[PDB]
Amino acid sequence: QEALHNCSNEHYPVLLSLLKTSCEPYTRFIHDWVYSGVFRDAYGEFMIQVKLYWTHGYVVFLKHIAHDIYVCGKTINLLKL
Amino acid sequence: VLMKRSITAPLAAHISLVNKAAVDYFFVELHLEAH
Amino acid sequence: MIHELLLALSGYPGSIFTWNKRSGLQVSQDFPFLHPSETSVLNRLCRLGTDYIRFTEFIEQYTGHVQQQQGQGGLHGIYLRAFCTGLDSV
Amino acid sequence: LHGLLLDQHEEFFIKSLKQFSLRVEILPSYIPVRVAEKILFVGESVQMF
Repeated sequence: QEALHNCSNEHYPVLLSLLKTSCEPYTRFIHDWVYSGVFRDAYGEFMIQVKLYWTHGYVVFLKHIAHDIYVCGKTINLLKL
Repeated sequence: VLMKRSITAPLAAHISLVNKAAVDYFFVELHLEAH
Repeated sequence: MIHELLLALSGYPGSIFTWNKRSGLQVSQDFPFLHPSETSVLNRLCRLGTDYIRFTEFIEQYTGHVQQQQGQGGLHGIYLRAFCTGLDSV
Repeated sequence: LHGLLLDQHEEFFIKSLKQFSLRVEILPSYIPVRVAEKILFVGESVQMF
């Protein structure tokens, strides 16, 4: 929210250069579950975890892509079989 | 301004492809529509 | 008086320029060797350093001191911040 | 161009065709009303589609 609230000052390239690499591991984590379906977590920054299918839990970026990620992981976890 | 217009575009275009290919694998091989 | 004038005009009040908020910068002007001639030129010079202090204090006070903690547009907001950014370069 | 606004607790002489409006006091005197109408229409149209 420091990115959206001010973008018209000398701090904007500096804080953008901070956030741009501060979101690199989160995107690296997401690039596994969408392109191989492998889920990685040791930190608890996800609510997702790995009945007849229901052990997938839901107990950051905008919510407009998050639910699409949530279904595109389970699709590959079916395609693993 | 910060928004995704160069990052989410090769991902949201990929989600639809995964969904469509998985549905296609169901239809022509397991024949759910015959049941 | 020579290096001291620069020390005062830079925005750091000296030991001869008694800092006040009702007279600004002002010389003591009670030395036992005072010349009448030096008085007027010093009284003219003090005002610009007094103004420079308030300008720098204003710009520091209202630009770059918050991380988005109602709000006012003549104490905060982006237009006042743009005013201060132009002010320091002038 | 989009319809986004990033000013919090400030205004930009513009406050769907609702929650955004032109008012005479916030507009500069050397920016007339005729240009502000076109800016308002363009923003509302791009926001709508």
